[PDB]
Amino acid sequence: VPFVEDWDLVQTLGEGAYGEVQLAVNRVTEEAVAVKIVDMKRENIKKEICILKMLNHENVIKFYGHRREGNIQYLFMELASGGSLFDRIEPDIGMPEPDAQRFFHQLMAGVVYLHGIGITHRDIKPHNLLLDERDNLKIADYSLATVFRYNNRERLLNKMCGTLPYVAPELLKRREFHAEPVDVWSCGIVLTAMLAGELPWDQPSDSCQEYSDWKEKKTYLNPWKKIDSAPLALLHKILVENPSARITIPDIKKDRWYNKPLK
Ligand SMILES: CNc1nc(Nc2cn(C(C)(C)C#N)nc2C)ncc1C(F)(F)F
Ligand SMILES: [Cl-]
Ligand SMILES: [Cl-]
Repeated sequence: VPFVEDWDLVQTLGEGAYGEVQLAVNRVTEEAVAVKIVDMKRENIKKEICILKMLNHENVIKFYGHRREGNIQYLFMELASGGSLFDRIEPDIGMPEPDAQRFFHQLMAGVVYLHGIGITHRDIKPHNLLLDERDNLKIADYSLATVFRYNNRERLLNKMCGTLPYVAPELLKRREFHAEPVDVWSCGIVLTAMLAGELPWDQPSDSCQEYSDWKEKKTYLNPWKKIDSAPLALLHKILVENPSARITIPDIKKDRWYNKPLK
């Protein structure tokens, strides 16, 4: 069992490009945390750490601190012992609408927070939405995150990143684009996944027939026919091709389904 000072690395929680995340248990105190390990031999991590140190909100993963030990960086974060939203989505089914609604509220709270400190996540998807012991959602993984507002001045993005089934269509079609509507779009694909247990398209290019079908309002197809009319009216306002016409988070919060009592 590997270790870092007082911590035993006791279980793999993920292993992408950026090394691994380990469940770390302090041998003295028995405190459990998550540790991201990056082998710097294999600028970006300077940025990630700077962003992580800004984050203070109940629906965003907390940063405890980092240790360099040669080429290895250790990033200590809050453990979400519930695991991911990904694992609460039953393929082809989704989850009960009240659970989807609660998670969507928490995801909006997290995203409003990040946007309000001028940070865009840029890869919102169920893999990056983690659950604490009380099933409170946490936005995780700030490795693609970036500043879109500084000194109250917005900067457009030009870098293409994210995950194709979650990316907004402007990110495939425009030289430059606003950060906020991209994160809103991916929230709408997450909501679709939660209510239908299915992603609607490989990517929103109109070389993609499922995306054309949606633009032509063919909601008698999957995944849309699994979704009640109320949450579907919200998805009609989120999954809008023109990012200037797309609903903003203030207006999501006035949506009928958003405010519908459910249990
Ligand atoms: C993957 N990163 C993180 N993971 C957790 N918790 C957690 C993830 N899993 C999955 C299902 C992915 C597995 N294996 N299971 C648990 C208990 N907490 C925090 C992080 C963090 F901070 F590094 F994002
Ligand atoms: Cl699947
Ligand atoms: Cl899914």
